[PDB]
Amino acid sequence: HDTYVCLLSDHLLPNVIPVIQAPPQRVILLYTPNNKERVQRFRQATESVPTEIIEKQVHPYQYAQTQRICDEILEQFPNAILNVTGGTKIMALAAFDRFRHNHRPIIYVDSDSQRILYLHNGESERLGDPLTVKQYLACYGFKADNPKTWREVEDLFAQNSTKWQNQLGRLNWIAAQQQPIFTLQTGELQDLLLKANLIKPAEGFQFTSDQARQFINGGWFEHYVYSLLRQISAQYPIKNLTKNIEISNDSVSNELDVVFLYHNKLHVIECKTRHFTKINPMETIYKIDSVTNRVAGIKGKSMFASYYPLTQAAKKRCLNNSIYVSDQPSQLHHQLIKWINA
Amino acid sequence: RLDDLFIIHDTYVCLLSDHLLPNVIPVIQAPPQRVILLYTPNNKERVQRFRQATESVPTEIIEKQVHPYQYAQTQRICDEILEQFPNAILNVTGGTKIMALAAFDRFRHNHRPIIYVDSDSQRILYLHNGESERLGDPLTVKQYLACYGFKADKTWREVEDLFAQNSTKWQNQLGRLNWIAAQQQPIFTLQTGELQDLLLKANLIKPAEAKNAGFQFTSDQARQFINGGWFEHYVYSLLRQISAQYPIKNLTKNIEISNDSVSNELDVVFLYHNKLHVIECKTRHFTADGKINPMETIYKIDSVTNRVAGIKGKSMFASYYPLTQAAKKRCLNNSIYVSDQPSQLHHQLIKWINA
RNA sequence: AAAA
Repeated sequence: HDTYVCLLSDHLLPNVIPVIQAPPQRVILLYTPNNKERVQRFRQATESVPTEIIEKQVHPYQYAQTQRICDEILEQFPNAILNVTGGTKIMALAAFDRFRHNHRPIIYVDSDSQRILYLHNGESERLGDPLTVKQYLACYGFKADNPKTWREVEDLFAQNSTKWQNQLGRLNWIAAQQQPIFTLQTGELQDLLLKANLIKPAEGFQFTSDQARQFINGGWFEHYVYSLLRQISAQYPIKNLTKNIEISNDSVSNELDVVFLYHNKLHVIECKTRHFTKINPMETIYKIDSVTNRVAGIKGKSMFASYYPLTQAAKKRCLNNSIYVSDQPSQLHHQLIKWINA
Repeated sequence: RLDDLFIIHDTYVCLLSDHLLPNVIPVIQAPPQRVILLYTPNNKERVQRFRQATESVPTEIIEKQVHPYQYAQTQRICDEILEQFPNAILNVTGGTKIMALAAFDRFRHNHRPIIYVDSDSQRILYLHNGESERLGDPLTVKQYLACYGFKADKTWREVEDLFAQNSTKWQNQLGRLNWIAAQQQPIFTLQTGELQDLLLKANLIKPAEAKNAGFQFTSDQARQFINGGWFEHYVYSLLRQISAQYPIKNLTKNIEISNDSVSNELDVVFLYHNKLHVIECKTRHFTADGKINPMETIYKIDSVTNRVAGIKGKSMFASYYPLTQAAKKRCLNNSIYVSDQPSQLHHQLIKWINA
């Protein structure tokens, strides 16, 4: 754990995981032209860990120049260890060659099997779960900004989602548009919202508060999904479970409905339905695909959870985009367990 | 010279992975006698994409299974390949680093040629001798899409040029007519002026009431043209001009791209330096207040172009209407080139295509 | 093709 040599590239996670697990004295970061901002991401991700960071520039596609930099590093730090997981194959082949020639340890992080491979001796080790959500987001340039009676309604809405589909969808729309006075047919649902004090009659009905409006504006379903994951957390080791995280990189901001870490992979659920004529899921699928790839990277996992049934086309695009889909709140607990395992 | 290497070296060994392009480009350029495809478990569909991409160039194809994360086992398979085909050449661009390190090691030990495809500089690097060669441009749009499992399914030119040149001064009038055309509102008002005279003279609008208190489109094709179609033609016509000096390939408008499960419509696509270029230039999504809302379009561009064109694919968002700072910042964040100033588009297209 |  003396000197750790990392090759920086699009995905910093496999360089950061070993440094958080077992802090070395020194990290040598091999960065490439126009990517010095990756050095700053690496510092931000490892801020919690006292460690000296040395930066060295190499060309992504120059075998000989990478061989020369590794030779220089091994002269100055003979007890160096190489993380060969990052970089181009040119960078990685060059560095492997010089570290092998000097009989040095060489590690590769396999996130599929959650193992560190020791390429020098063929051995391996299970990874821990060292990452927080803060550290994971930092690797992608992102930082975070941010009643008893109503939980009962949330469970009844979830259990009755098929038969109250249209009424709840319509109330979501009304709440989204901030339409101050609205009609609702007499029935179990109107009685329930009146008894729960979510709606009151107009001097027609109105929401009893902005909080009540937010709750009917798909807020109930966001809390339902979060509350299933708190239950599931009791039996599966989900980490850093958070609702309504607001993340920025200084150029864009994204809101994420529910996020957690499991086996060092960020899991993102989209379960706000207030984007979307009705509800328009196609615009939501494109957003999930775009944002989750930028925020959670290639090993990140995305789910689209809905109280309203999705069309065949929407389900086919989700399958095509590797987005797990639940449009049956009755089945969500079982589906969350299936998704998390996988 | 790659044609030369494939006369002396009969057998091309490549490692299959998410991006088949760097294995396919050398095979289309210079067809070898035999290809050995190293595929991994649950990814036999990559063998089928490779066959489909190289259908125009039938060779002998041998398939061999390897584990993505087993160094010693990949070393043994490469040893076996080199025993049976001693004149093998390795394309080390594909695969995991474990696959690639294992194969490199055995091919280096046997003093074999080893190539790596650099799409940034458009070069084949010969890792055995430090030499390199410019790639050609034999790749078609059909072959490119096959690597990602996809298949491809009047008087008014004067008006088009005047709209492009006057986009700043007619911004609001043209935006408003785009909205009307999008909503299919059949009868509309227009202030008297240069623009009304132009549309009347071009026969794009005709009067609908006396005293020109109302107008209508002269046809559905006239409506389509006012529904941002004029700007789509402007963009395509800049690419025809540029084609006269730059080797843009397979320039297409309004392409339908499908796999088994999804279809995507794309405004303008071409190949340049073996990279797929996608332009979004359709104006058809408005709010209730008639403003364009670009954010939903940016997410679609980001999602579709990454699936259809892969990580080296290039996307641009072109508009005649000014975009908000936030929309421009999301485009920058998502590596989408953005133009909201038709006066600058030619220069921006040249910058974009040359990175 | 810069954790495949």
